[PDB]
Amino acid sequence: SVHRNTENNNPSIPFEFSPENMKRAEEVIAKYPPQYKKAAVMPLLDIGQRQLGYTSISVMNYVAKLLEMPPMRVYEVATFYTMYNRTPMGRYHLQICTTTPCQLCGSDGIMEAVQNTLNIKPGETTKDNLFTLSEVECLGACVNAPMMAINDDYYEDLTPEGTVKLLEDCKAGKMPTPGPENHVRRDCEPASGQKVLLSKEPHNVADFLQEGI
Amino acid sequence: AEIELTIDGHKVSIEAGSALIQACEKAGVTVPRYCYHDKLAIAGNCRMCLVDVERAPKPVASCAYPVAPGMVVRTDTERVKQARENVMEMMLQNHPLDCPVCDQGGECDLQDQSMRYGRDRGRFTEITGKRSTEDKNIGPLVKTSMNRCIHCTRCVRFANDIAGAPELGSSGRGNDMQIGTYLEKNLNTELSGNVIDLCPVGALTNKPYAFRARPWELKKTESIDVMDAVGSNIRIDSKGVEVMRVIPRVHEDVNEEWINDKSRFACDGLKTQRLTTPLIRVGDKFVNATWDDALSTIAKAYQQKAPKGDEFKAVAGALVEVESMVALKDMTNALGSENTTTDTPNGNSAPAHGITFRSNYLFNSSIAGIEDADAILLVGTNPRREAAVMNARIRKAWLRQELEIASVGPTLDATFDVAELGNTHADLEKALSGEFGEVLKNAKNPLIIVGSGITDREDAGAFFNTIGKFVESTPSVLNENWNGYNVLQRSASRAGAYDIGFTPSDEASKTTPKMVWLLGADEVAASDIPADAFVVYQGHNGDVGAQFADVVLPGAAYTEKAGTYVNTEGRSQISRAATGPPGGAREDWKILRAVSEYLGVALPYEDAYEVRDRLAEISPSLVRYDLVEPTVFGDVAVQHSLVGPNGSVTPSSAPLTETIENFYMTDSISRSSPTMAKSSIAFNKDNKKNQA
Ligand code: SF4
Ligand code: SF4
Ligand code: FES
Ligand code: FES
Repeated sequence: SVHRNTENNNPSIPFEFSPENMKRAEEVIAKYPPQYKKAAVMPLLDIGQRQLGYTSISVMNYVAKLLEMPPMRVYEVATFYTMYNRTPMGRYHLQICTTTPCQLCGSDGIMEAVQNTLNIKPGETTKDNLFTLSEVECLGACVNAPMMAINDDYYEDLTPEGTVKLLEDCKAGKMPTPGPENHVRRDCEPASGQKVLLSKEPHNVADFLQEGI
Repeated sequence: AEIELTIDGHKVSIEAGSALIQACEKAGVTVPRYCYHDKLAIAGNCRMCLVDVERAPKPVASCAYPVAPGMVVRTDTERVKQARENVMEMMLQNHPLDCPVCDQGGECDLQDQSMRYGRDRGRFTEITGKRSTEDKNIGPLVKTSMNRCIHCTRCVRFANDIAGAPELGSSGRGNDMQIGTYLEKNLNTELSGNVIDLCPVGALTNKPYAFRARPWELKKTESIDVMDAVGSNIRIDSKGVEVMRVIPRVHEDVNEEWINDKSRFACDGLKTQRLTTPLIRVGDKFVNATWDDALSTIAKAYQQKAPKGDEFKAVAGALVEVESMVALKDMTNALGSENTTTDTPNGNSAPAHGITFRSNYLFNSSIAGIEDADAILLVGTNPRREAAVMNARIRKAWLRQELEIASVGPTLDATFDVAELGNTHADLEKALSGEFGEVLKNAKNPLIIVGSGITDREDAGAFFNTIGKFVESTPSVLNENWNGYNVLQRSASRAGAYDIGFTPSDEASKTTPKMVWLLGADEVAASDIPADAFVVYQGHNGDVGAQFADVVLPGAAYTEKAGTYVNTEGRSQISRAATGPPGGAREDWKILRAVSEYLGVALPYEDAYEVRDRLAEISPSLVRYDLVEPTVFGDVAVQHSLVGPNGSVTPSSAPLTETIENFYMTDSISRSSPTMAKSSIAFNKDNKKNQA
């Protein structure tokens, strides 16, 4: 929650934008009123996290110069949020949930299977710059309860025996899942099968009117 | 337009839309708090001003609840009496056990607050314990132990909004919240040290006065700051021999309970390089001597040199007493020579404007009028440097109302938004007729503000003659109830000196003297002094002025004497003496009395009251203390300022360079104090003091 000025993180190390990233940032700033031109400080740094793999200090200085701001506001906003990760991580960011709905369906064995297939602590990263563990709280996918998150794709409904498959799968390079779980249910469907809404067609509101319109 | 309500039976009326905590202050019912402040923005972080409100489901904070009519305010509900103990107990479970090492021992607002309303016990007895926080180096001025911080936000809102250094900030959630740059970079705004009077715990405290004393040992004395044009109303904390620290006592107009940084840490030079005995030159060597022998050498070398007229140079300095300069002027003109000149370069003449018509050398609007200001322009100055209290007023005005500032001359970094115009008096004259002859005619309560550094320039008079025309030309800037011409000084005393009539004549400006009188006045050079001149220094410490001298005279500094000072506003203010003059130093005018006695000069006084009557003779506005009068002579004063230096001054293209070299190195005490040496080195373009 602070910064060390040692190496690869300096105000002096340079950072620029890709021109596609530059044009995208210029697209984002126009979405807001020009009086609050600083109000785009959240997703703009996101673009930095897309360009450089972690939130450096240099990207924050560059955005504060870009938005005509004192740098401490950028410092505050990217400190106050979880996702702007200020340390260099591996290629694959493990975001394994720990919250009780994930836990009651056994997220413990999930994490233990991961860090026994790897050998690292939940703040520690893999020394090959491949996998970076992170425990995280309920990511909104609570119904599909044993889940996790590769960088954007939540992987759901995991058995810990089947999970270490996915772990060494991503370790091989070119093998993630398609994005959903292990091809069971769907996302909202029951574990057995679709009970309600077994109609092939949308019933229309065109007759279902108030009659006073 | 006002609202009357009931706090604990006490009916009280207050202006509408205000905060409830001010109504509690007005009613006399004391409500404790941690993060309310008058001059700051309101955040309800402290949770202390909890109070019972009829038509409220829960007790609410009194700091941010707005005043509504028909209000019944109760403070002694058992729910509220429960709540205050609750919140105190919640606060005291991560604050660390530092009460015998914390600086604010008796002055911990939290602590006295936790005696009335605190719990008996505290059931922190957890095993694995409190949080803990990094050391957080900031600078050589502000001692910092962030472990004792409670995130009361009172630091950061101030340095954000009014001090204008937005480097402070809150970083992290929960107990991972910290205060400050996590670069570990140097903070500096030109009122930097004002946060250590402001953090109510000893998280931020005083670095040179770190552990030297402790606020029940202290003798307090209300007095006046010098080395500052505003003369802020301060309080001296003294153990009884030395001077421990200074804290700004509250005053509405002149400082609004703030103080300059250099005003704060100046006590170091007040105790380390002082003149303690008279030293006579042997020839490349000073030896100390009998206090008779010094003044007898003065009389003897007077009989040797014999300056019969226009050869007795008398120069005073930046932090010198009005009451002492009275004795000076009396001695020089009973001696028979008005070679009576200021320390400033281009001080060897009159300062290119009228010593008459006090408006010519004072601040003609009120400092309170700057809240009502509209659109002003600085010339030849850095008001961030000179009178940083003024800069606080400027930034408060610029945030509050809608304003327009121009800046002509040196390119400064303001806290606010400047608009530069040029670096030439021709560029200035282009700017007056360019667009602001319309704006300042348009503006309702503007002003126009002038630093004293232009007095250094020999082309000052035409520099006056343009601006003296403009005030004459525009009746908006020159109306009855205020006057827009506003000048500042670099000292707390050259305004008082210009009340004295401390100016040489045109005849007195010509002859090289034989007997130079130093009274403070550090910034003379070897060029400003004749070769064989008799150069007796009278001061408090050892500076350049004492280095050239023949005999030095230890006079008391601004602390030890019953001083009298006049700011640029014109407030005559008493400096109550906090201690006696140490060693063999004496008071200044008492020295000048004996120096008169060993000559033929008989000063008609021997006491303080007789000086007060002589000072009433020079000007009765200086015995009528600390009450600002306006000037009924606006137009005649501006016109007489115009007519004098009219035409004869030919303005060159000299660029309007900076008045001072560094802020924290001036006035013989910032050079005396080692804390301002180490302040000076850390404060120029350093990577911790840089922004990007
Ligand atoms: S601020 Fe310091 S002195 Fe005051 S209660 Fe806290 S630790 Fe003790
Ligand atoms: S830095 Fe000091 S004044 Fe500011 S919030 Fe923290 S403890 Fe309070
Ligand atoms: S409950 Fe853990 S992710 Fe939804
Ligand atoms: S000041 Fe009232 S709650 Fe903090």
